[PDB]
Amino acid sequence: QISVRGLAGVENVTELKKNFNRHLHFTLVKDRNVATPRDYYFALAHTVRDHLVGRWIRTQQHYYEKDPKRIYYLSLEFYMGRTLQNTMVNLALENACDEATYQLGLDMEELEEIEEDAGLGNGGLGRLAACFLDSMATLGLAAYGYGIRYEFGIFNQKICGGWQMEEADDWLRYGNPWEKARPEFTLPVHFYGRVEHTSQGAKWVDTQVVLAMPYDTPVPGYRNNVVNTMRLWSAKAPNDFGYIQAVLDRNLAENISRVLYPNDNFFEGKELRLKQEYFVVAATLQDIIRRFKSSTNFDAFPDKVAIQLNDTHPSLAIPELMRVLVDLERLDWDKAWEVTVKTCAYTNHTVIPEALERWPVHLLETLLPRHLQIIYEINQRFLNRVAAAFPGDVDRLRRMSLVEEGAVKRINMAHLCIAGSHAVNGVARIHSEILKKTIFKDFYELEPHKFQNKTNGITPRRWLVLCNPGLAEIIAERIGEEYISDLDQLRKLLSYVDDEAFIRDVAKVKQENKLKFAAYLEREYKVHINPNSLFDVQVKRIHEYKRQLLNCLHVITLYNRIKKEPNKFVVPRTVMIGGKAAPGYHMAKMIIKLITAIGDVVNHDPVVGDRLRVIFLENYRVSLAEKVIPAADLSEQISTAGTEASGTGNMKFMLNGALTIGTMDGANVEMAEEAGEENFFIFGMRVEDVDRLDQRGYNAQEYYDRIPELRQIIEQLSSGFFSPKQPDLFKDIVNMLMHHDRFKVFADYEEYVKCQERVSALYKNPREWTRMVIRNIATSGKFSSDRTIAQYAREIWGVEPSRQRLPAP
Amino acid sequence: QISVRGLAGVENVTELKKNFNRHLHFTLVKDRNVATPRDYYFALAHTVRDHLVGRWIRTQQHYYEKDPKRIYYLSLEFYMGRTLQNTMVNLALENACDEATYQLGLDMEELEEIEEDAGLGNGGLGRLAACFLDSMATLGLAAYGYGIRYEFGIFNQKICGGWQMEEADDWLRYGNPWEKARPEFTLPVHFYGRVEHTSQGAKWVDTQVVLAMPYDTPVPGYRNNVVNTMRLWSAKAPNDFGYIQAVLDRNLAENISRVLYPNDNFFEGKELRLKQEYFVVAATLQDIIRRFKSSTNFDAFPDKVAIQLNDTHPSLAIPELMRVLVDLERLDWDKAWEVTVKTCAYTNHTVIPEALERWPVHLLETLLPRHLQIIYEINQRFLNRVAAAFPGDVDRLRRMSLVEEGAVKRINMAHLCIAGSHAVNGVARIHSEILKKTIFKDFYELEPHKFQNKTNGITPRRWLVLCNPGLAEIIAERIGEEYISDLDQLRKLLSYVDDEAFIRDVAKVKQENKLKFAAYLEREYKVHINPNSLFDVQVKRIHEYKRQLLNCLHVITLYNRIKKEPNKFVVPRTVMIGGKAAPGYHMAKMIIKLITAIGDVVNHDPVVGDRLRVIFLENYRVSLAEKVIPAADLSEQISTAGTEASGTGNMKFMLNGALTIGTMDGANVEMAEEAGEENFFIFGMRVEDVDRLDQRGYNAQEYYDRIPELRQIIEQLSSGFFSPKQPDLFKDIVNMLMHHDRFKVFADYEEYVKCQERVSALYKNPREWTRMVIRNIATSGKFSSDRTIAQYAREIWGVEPSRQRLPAP
Ligand SMILES: O=C(N[C@@H]1O[C@H](CO)[C@@H](O)[C@H](O)[C@H]1O)C(F)(F)F
Ligand SMILES: O=C(N[C@@H]1O[C@H](CO)[C@@H](O)[C@H](O)[C@H]1O)C(F)(F)F
Ligand SMILES: *Cc1c(COP(=O)(O)O)cnc(C)c1O
Ligand SMILES: *Cc1c(COP(=O)(O)O)cnc(C)c1O
Repeated sequence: QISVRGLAGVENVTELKKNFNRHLHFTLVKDRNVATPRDYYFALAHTVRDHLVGRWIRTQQHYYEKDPKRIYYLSLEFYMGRTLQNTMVNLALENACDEATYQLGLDMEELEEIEEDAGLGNGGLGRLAACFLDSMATLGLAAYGYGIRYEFGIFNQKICGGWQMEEADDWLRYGNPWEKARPEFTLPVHFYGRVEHTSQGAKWVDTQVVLAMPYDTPVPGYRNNVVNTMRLWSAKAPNDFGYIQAVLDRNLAENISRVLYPNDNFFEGKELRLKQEYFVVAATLQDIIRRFKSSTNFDAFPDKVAIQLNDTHPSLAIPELMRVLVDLERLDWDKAWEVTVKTCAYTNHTVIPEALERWPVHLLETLLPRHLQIIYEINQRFLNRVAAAFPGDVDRLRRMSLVEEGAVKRINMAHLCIAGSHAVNGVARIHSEILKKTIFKDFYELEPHKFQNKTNGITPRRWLVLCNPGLAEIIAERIGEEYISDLDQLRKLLSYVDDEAFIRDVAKVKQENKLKFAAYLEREYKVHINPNSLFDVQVKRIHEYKRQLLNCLHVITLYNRIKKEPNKFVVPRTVMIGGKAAPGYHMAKMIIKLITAIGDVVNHDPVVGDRLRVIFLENYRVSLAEKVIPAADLSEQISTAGTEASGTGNMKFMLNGALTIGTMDGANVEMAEEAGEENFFIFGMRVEDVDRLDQRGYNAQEYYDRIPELRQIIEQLSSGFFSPKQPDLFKDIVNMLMHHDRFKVFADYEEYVKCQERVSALYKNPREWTRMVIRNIATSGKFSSDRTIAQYAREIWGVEPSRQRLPAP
Repeated sequence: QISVRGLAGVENVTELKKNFNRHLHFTLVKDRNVATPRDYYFALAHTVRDHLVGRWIRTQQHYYEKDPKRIYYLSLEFYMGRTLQNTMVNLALENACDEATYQLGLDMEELEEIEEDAGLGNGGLGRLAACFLDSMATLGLAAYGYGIRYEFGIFNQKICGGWQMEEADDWLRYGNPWEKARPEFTLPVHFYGRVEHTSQGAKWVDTQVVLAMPYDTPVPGYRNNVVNTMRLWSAKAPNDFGYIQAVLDRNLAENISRVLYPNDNFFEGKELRLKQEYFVVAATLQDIIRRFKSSTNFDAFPDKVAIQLNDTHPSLAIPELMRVLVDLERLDWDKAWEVTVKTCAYTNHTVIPEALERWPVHLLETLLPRHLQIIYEINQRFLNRVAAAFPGDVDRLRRMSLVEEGAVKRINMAHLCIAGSHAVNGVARIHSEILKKTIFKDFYELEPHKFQNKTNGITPRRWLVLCNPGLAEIIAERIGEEYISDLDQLRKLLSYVDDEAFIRDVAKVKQENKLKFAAYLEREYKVHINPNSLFDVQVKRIHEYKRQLLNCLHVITLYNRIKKEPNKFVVPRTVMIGGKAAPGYHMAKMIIKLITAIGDVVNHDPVVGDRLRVIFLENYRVSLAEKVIPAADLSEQISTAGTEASGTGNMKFMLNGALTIGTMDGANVEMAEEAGEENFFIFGMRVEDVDRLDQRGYNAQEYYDRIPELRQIIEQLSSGFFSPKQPDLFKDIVNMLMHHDRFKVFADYEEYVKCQERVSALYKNPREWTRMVIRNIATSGKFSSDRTIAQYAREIWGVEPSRQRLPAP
C-alpha cells in the first residue's frame, strides 16, 4: 500500500466488497464455489465501472448546460490497452480496491492480468490518440474521440520455428464491460450510387446503405471527476437486405468494421480500407451536426466545432462536410468552404513515401462519385489561387495539384488536407521543419500561417504512475504528488542529483523492476535472463527505417569479440528486441527470423555464458510495454535521421529511468536538448549528412571494404553461420544491405559500435549511471501529453484548458 | 389490480422502484431526462431478472446435490415469444411491478410491447418445445432444453400490394437481457475429414473445427421457485483460422448459427441445415457426458440421462452417441448400443411425405464420414434382426432399411430414430394410430412395445393467465387459483353452466377482449372491424394441408349470397386469417395474395356494409397469438383428415372461450371427445372417407359439375373478378384445385358451408352460445402441457414429477 495509490478508507472498502459480491451474484450469475479468476476480474471491473457512470452522466450534462466549443478527434486507430487499472488510478481507487479484494482473499494484480488489451491500433499513431484522450479529459476539454469498433484488432503474434505467425485478436470473446452500446443513435452511411443534377443542386442517388451503430466508452480525467466519451462505430446491415443466401450476405456490409489493417507506415490502397475511412467520417459528421443543431446559421459552426484529422486517414471529412453543407443544407460553395477550413485541422505523422495515401481515381469514382466531383472542384479553385500567386509557374501547378497524373490518376490526400484545413502540424520540431523544407515546401510558400509544430507527448498516468508505482512513489516522497498532472515539476528532482539517499532509491526501484520482469520472463515463456546484466531494449514495430538490423549488427559484433578474447571482461548484457511485422512485409518478417536465429547461436554458446543473451519479446503490445519499459536500462532509438517523425516509445523510456542511445531524429533531438547532450548517447549521421550521402550516392560496398569487423559479419550471414540447415536463408537480407539499403545501416555502424562502448563504460560505474538517469527523469516534463494538448487547444482549437475539479460525483 | 396477479406489498413495491432506478442509472447509463420507453423496458427487465438469479443458482445447486435423472430435450426450434410478463407471472410479481411502475409514472403494458419476440421457431413444433420447458420446470424435473441460438429467427412478414415480403428478424439488435453467455464452457465440433483405421479402433482425422459457445436462459416454473436452463449454442471460428481475407472468412464457420430455416412441414436437404443439425447434437452430447462424469461405467448412463429427440432434426444424436462410446470411450459395440437405445426416445410430428428427412448419402459421406459408417453398421445389424423375425420376407427388408435405394441413395432418418430409441410416440391419439397402421407399420410389427402416444398440450400460464387475465380472474373467483397448475379442475365450472351471473361474466370478458383487439387493429395498421360481429379466426402457418383455401371458398360464398339477396339478414362476421408462408413455397404465397384480393373486393362493396369483413393479420407470431386468440369467437381447424398430426392452436382457442369448427383430425378428435360432440362443430370426411376417395380416385370436376355455388366461385376466380388488372392472376390456384389437389378442398366444401350455417344460427342466441363456450372451457383440462409432460416423465423418461416448492429464494 503506497502513497500515490490513494486512501483505503474503512467506508469505501466495505462498500466495494459489497458491490463486488453483488455483481458476482446478479451480474455474472455465479457463486464463490464455481467462480474462476476471470469471473472475479469481471466482478471487479463492473464494480469500478459503477463509480464511473455517475461522473460520466453529469459531465455530459455539464457540457450540454455550458455548451462549450467541442473538440472532435477523428482517428482510424485508438490503441487503448487495458482499462481496469487506468480507471482506478484516475479515480483514486487503487488502494481501496487492493484492500477490498485482499479481504475477499483475492490478489488484484492477478485479476488485472486477465483483462484483454483493446488493441485497436498498430503502434505509435494509435497509442498517441489514446494518450491524447487521457490528457484532454484531464485538462477539462469537451472532447470526443471518434473511430471504428473493429471486432478484430492488431493480430496476436506467435513465434514458431523462429518465424512470426499471426492469429486473430478476438478481444470481444468474453465481452467488454467498459463499452455501452447505443443502438438508438444508429445512423445510415451511403456507398456507390450515382450523381443526379437537378434544378436546385446535385443529388446522390441509388446508393447502398450501411448502418453505423455507436458504442460509447468512458474516458476519465485524472482525479478531476471529468469523464469524456470515445465513440466507436460498428457496421450493421439494414434489415432491408434465395432467402437464406440474402440473410447470409448481410456479412458483406458488416465486414467494414471487422478488422484493423495491420500496417505501420505503409499505404495499402484496398477498397475495404477506403470504405472504413468513409464509414467513420460519414457517421461522425452526422453526429457532429446533429449535436450542433441542438447547441440555422452555420457561421457559428467553427466557433462551436473543431475537427482534428489524425493523419490523412479521415481526410474525406473535408469533402463530406462540403457535401452536407452544399447538397443538404444548401449553403453557397464559398460560405461552405469558409466554414470547412475554419473547423478542420490536419496533423501529418510521416514523410515516408510508401506511407502517404494516394487513392486511385477509379476507386473514388465508383465508391464515392459525389465526393470525387467535390474534390475536383476544390482542386480547380485551389490551383486558381496558386496561379494567381505564382503567375506562369506551371511546374508548381502540377506539383501542388490534388490530382496526380501518371499511370493511374490518384488523389493525393495530404494535398487535400492542407487545402481544406486552417492549420497543419508536424509532430516534432525537426519533422515540422522537414515538412516546410521538402514535402510541403510549395504549400508553405503559399500559406505560411497554416504551418505549425506540436511535439508529441505521452500520458504520465499510464506511463509512470500505473506501470512504475515504485518510481512514482520515491518521487512523490520528495516533491509531492502535484507532478502527476504537471510533469514540469519533475525539474525539482535536479536538486537531488547529489543526494545519496535518492540515488540509492532510484537504483533500487530499477533493480526491483528488473527482477520483476526477469521473473515474468520465466513464469511466462520460460526464459533465462540474468537480472545483473544491462537490459538493452528495442521495442517498436518491425520496419526497415527503425533499423532493428543495425542493432543486430552490434549484437553479432559483441558476440564475435567475445569469441575472439573469451577471458576478457565485458559488461554483461541482455539484449531484448520485440515488435510485430505487418503480415505482408517480407523483409520485416525476415528480420524477426534473423533475431531469433542469432539468439539460437549466442544463447547456447558455452564460452559466452551469461555475459550475453539475445531475446525476442513475443507479441509486443501496450500491456507488455507497461512491463518491459520500467525494467529497461538502455533505450534503443536508432532510426535513420529524418525518418521517425517523432517517436513516443523514446519518451516512455526516458520517464522510466533508462538512458538513451540514438540518432538525432524525431523527438530524440528535443529530448537531448532538454536533458543536455552530455546526458544522452547520441551518434550517427544528422539529417544533413544523410542528404550529402544521397547527393554523392550511397555505396555500402565502401564500408564493407574498409571495416574488417563488418566484413566478418556479412560473411557469417552469407555462409550460413546463423542458419546451418539453410545456408542461404538470409540471402535477401545481405543483398539488400549490400545493394539497395534505403536506410544506410552500414553508414552508422562504426559510430554506433563506438557509442555502445561508451555506454558499457558508464554502466560499470553504478553511481554515475544513476546520476545521469536522474538528469533524464528530471527533464522529461516537456514530453507530457498534457503539454502537447494544451498547445493544440490554445494554438489550433481556440479553447482554454482547465484543471478545475468538476462538481463531485 | 386483479387477484391472480399476486400481491403488491408496500415492501416489495418500494424495493422494485429502487432497483428499477438503479438499473436505469448504472446499467443503462441514463437519467429520467433522456430515457425513452425502450430504456424503461430494459430497466424493468433487469429488475425482474434479478429476482430470477438467486433461484436459478440454487436450483442448479440442488440438482448437483440430489443428482436426479436428467432430462435433455433436443430441438432445432424453441419458439419462446416474449419473456418479461411470463417471468412476472411465474414469480407472482405482476401486480407489484404494475404498482411500482405506476408510481414511477409509467404504464407497464406499454413497456411490455417493446420487447422483441424470441422467434427461434416456425410454428407448432417450436412452440411445443417452449410450452414443454415451462411444464417441466413447473413439475420440478431436472430438465435442460438444448438448441441453437440463431442470430436471425423466423422472418418478419410485411404485406406489400397484397403480397408477402420477408425481412430479417434482427431480434438481438438492442440486446437480450435474459440470456447469459458462458464462453468458458465452449466446446469444439468437427466436420469433414476422413476415417483412419488403426490397431485399436477407428479415428476421425483431418477435420475442420468450429467452436460451440453456449448461452443460458432461465426457465422459471410456476411459483415453485424452480428455474431450469435452456442452453443455446452459437458458432464461433477458432482464432486458428492474405491475412485480411483469412479473418473475413471466419464468417464461413459462424454462418452455422446465423439463421433459422423458415420451413413448416417441409424438408429442404441443404448442407447448411445438416451442419446445424450436427452442430447442436455434437456440442450437446459432450456437455451431457461431461455433466455425467461429474454425477467409468456407462451402464448407469441410462439411469442418469434421458435424451428426447424432437422429430428427426437431432437424429444424429444416435450415431454420435455411438461414436463417442465406441471410438472415444472404447466400449464394445453391443454395450454401446444397449446404452444408446435406453437413453434415446423419438417423437414423430408428421406423416406428410415432403416433411420427412431423407439425407443424400453423398452429403453425409463428405461431411460426416464416420457417422455414415456407423449408420451402415446399425442398418446391417437391424436388418439381421428383421430377417430373423420374418424369414424370407425380402420386400420387408428393403422397406425397413435405413438406406433408401433409388436415383440417389438416401438415409431415412425416421427409420434410424426408431431403431435406436426405446420409445417412439405420436402427438395425438389418431396420429399415433396412423403411425402404427401405415408409415411405421413394419416397425410396429417388429417391436410393438416401443410405440406410444403422448397427446400434445399447451401451458395454461402463457395461454390463459398471461394472455387472458380477465377470464382467469372470473374463473378464480368461483373455484380458486389451484387450476393454474392443475387444469383438470376447470371441470368444476360445469356446475355453473346455468349460473346467470357466470354466463354474463364469461360473455363480458369476451366482449372486452374483442374491443381491446379491435382497438389494436386501428392503433396499429389502421383497420375498421366491427366489435359486434362474430370473430371468425384462422391463424397458423400457410400450407395447403391447412386448407386456408377452403376458408376462402366459404368467404366468397357468403359474399355472393349477400349480393344475391342484399336486404336479407345475416349474422355479421369479421373473418380473420393470418400466418406466414415459407419464402420458397409458391402456392402458399399465392394463397396470401388471394386472401388480400378477396378483402379488396368485399371490404369496399357498399352493399355489404359492415356485415362482412375480410382481414389478413400481418406477421402472425407468438405475441400476436396472445392478442387475437382471447378475442376469437370461432376457431377454424379445418385440415384434411389425417394431415394435422395434432395441432396446438386448436387447444389455445378452446381454453380461451372460442367454439371450434373443424374436421376429425389430430387433437380435434380428443377435444370433441372431452367436450362432447354436441358442443363442437364437426364436419367433413373422416380419415376412412379420405382413403375410400383415394381408392376410387379423386375427381374435383364432379363437385364442380354438381354444386352451382362452387361453380360460380371458380368462374369468378378464373375470369378475373378478384384481379381486374391481372385476369389470370389466380390461374395456378384454379388449376391446382381442379386437377391436382392432394387435399381435396372441394370434397368437404358442401358440408363445411352447411356447418358454418349452424354456427351462425347459434351465434344469434347469445345465451346458448355462451353456455356451449362454458362447456368447452370446462373440459379443456386434458390439454394442459402439464398432463402431457407428466405422461412423458412416467411412461418414457422414468422419473416422477413434483409440485413441491423449492426451499425459497
Ligand atoms: O504511424 C504513422 N506515423 C507515426 O506517428 C507517430 C505518432 O505521431 C510518430 O511518433 C511516429 O514517429 C510515426 O512513425 C503514420 F501513420 F504516419 F504512418
Ligand atoms: O412441425 C412439424 N409437425 C407439427 O408438430 C406440431 C407439434 O407436435 C403438431 O401440433 C402439428 O400438427 C405438426 O404439423 C414437423 F416438424 F413435423 F413438420
Ligand atoms: C509507445 C508504443 C509504440 C510506439 O513506439 P515507438 O518506438 O515510438 O515506435 C508502439 N507500440 C506500443 C505498444 C507502444 O506502447
Ligand atoms: C400455437 C402456435 C402455432 C400452432 O398453431 P396450429 O394451428 O396448431 O398450426 C403456430 N404459430 C404460433 C405463433 C403459435 O402460437
